[PDB]
Amino acid sequence: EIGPKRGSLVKVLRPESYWYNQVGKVVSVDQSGIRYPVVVRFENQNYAGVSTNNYALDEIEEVK
Amino acid sequence: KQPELDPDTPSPIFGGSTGGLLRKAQVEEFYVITWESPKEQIFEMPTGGAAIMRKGPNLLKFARKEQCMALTTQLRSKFRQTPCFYRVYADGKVQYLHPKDGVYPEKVNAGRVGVNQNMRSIGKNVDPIKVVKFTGSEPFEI
Amino acid sequence: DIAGLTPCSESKAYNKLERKELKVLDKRLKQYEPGSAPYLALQATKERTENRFKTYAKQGLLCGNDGLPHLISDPGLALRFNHAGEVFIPTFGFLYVAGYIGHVGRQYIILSKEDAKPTDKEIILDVPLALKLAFQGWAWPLASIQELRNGSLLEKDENITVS
Amino acid sequence: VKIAVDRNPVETNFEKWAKPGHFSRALAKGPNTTTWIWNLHADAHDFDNHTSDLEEISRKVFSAHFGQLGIILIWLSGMYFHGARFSNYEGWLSDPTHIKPSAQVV
Amino acid sequence: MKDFTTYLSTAPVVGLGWAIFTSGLLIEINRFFPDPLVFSF
Amino acid sequence: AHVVKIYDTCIGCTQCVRACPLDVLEMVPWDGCKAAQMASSPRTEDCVGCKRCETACPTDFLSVRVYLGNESTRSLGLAY
Ligand SMILES: CC1=C(/C=C/C(C)=C/C=C/C(C)=C/C=C/C=C(C)/C=C/C=C(C)/C=C/C2=C(C)CCCC2(C)C)C(C)(C)CCC1
Ligand SMILES: CC1=C(/C=C/C(C)=C\C=CC(/C)=C/C=C/C=C(C)\C=C\C=C(C)\C=C\C2=C(C)CCCC2(C)C)C(C)(C)CCC1
Ligand code: SF4
Ligand code: SF4
Repeated sequence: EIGPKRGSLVKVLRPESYWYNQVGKVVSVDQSGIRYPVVVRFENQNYAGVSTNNYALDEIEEVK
Repeated sequence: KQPELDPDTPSPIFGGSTGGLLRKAQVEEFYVITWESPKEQIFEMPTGGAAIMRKGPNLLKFARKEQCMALTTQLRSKFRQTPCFYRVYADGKVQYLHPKDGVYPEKVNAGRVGVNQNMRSIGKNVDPIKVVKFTGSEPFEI
Repeated sequence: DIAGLTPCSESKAYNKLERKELKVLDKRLKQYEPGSAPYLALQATKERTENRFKTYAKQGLLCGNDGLPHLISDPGLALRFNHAGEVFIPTFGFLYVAGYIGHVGRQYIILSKEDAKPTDKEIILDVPLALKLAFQGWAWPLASIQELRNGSLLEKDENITVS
Repeated sequence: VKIAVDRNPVETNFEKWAKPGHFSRALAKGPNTTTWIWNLHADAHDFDNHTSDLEEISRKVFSAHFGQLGIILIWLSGMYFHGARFSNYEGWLSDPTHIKPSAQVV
Repeated sequence: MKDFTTYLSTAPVVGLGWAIFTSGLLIEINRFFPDPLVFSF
Repeated sequence: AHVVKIYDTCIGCTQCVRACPLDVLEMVPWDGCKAAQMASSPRTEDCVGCKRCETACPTDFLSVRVYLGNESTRSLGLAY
């Protein structure tokens, strides 16, 4: 009810994030209330090998 | 109740090595660790070889702080044993460091207030403009 | 006459080099009987060496004061003359082959981005798909220009940058 | 001292080849980075990294030994066959003082 | 047979099949056509 | 010494503390989802700057960054 529908893919706009401008599905937008509610999941690894991350709702945007 | 250092404590049976215990340990500082060690057992030393350990609380000491954190973590690994740390300066003053909370800093203890932190997204820091002072490494909030 | 170079037939150094090579070959060719294998090998080698030196001197290729051939690479000097084959058409042949290769590889790597775990397809290739695309790229100049006018190759700035 | 072997411990099949890095469960999941290939290569022989089963490690070593000796024997056979088919070994044999050894013809 | 054909998509295949095809083709072109250094025209 | 910082980008995985070899940082109240901890650097006299806490931090981007500063007996890992 707060973030995008779960299962809907969205992109990232965190300027300092490995995943930037590319799309990734949302695991679960945290409804309990927190500054980084949207947990996005990516298939390709990063330099550290992590697949998921949580971002703020003022950063993510719509689909391509 | 954080326990303080107690001299005249027995030591484990060991022959010797060539690690640590230099001029630094006499005029600058030396670190101390104490832990239960029931069921007299065999252990490994971080700056030596294998040794035996009686039952009942026993105390050790080394040169560098990591040389004792390694033993604390080992003790985590195998059997649940709960050592502590101590500091020593030139004036003989002793300071207790690990664990101050008593619950192993990896776990929170009822309540405290930490420092050296700021509520800001990663990045988004200040450009070198207005940072001419540069105060070594800036806390960005002080 | 271009660049002070002379056609390679009138080069005394070129013919001197050919004679030198033939003498050096014959001096150790005379070591074997006309029936053995090494003798036939040296005979065939001399055959295609004489063929080297004869076939080059046709349609014109300039040799300099050293007598060795010198490739002319400027379009315009290969034109107004007969040197368009030195390096002018080989350029287009390599461009064709390199296009072909890149086109096939790109269409492969694109058609694999749709299925699950494409990484596997990059260590375990789709041999029949690669063979199909290998026998469909020899019209790539047609497909490239019109796929460019199409716009299906420009990514609309949706990639990872730092600045 | 006696002999102790097991019958059909690992069934012969071309499946485990289709999954490179099976011996390393960390690698068998999939090549998400180009480092996967280099770790596949740098760890295929690291028998004690596959699993802590020293029995399986000893079996792997005792098999790789035959795997090496087979290459050794094919190498010696290749040398002998080069000497046999194309070489001046008879010529060298009739006059070893000046004739030089040659066993490779391009 | 199936797992074998699947195995035949890795380094031991094209990368071997390829570059074997290419070495053979180039060597044959340089053998039948002995010494080219410029096009026909 | 080594100026260590902790940004708001954090989940409280308790990993950068069970990985630090010098027991430098603590974890005291944070309002999270399941664990609710945040790291903090109360003391730096013993931090050597090994950047072992930056390797285990899964936050993107990292929650802790060691601002390399000046060296000392503790910062140079000198038993002498
Ligand atoms: C013969 C001839 C020709 C041509 C042909 C061809 C077409 C060829 C080709 C070829 C090819 C197609 C090639 C390719 C290639 C590739 C390569 C050779 C590579 C490589 C590598 C490297 C070295 C790299 C490195 C790196 C990386 C990996 C990344 C990062 C950066 C660096 C640099 C580090 C013609 C007919 C025209 C004419 C006549 C002659
Ligand atoms: C004639 C000639 C010459 C001259 C030249 C000149 C004068 C110049 C130039 C140049 C230029 C001016 C170049 C350019 C470029 C541009 C651009 C803009 C680009 C691009 C690219 C693209 C478009 C892509 C393609 C592709 C790829 C890569 C992928 C796959 C395939 C394809 C095809 C798609 C010389 C003598 C030298 C040599 C011979 C020939
Ligand atoms: S740099 Fe090393 S010593 Fe300093 S806080 Fe991080 S892990 Fe601990
Ligand atoms: S390791 Fe990083 S994400 Fe995990 S609790 Fe420490 S600062 Fe937070």
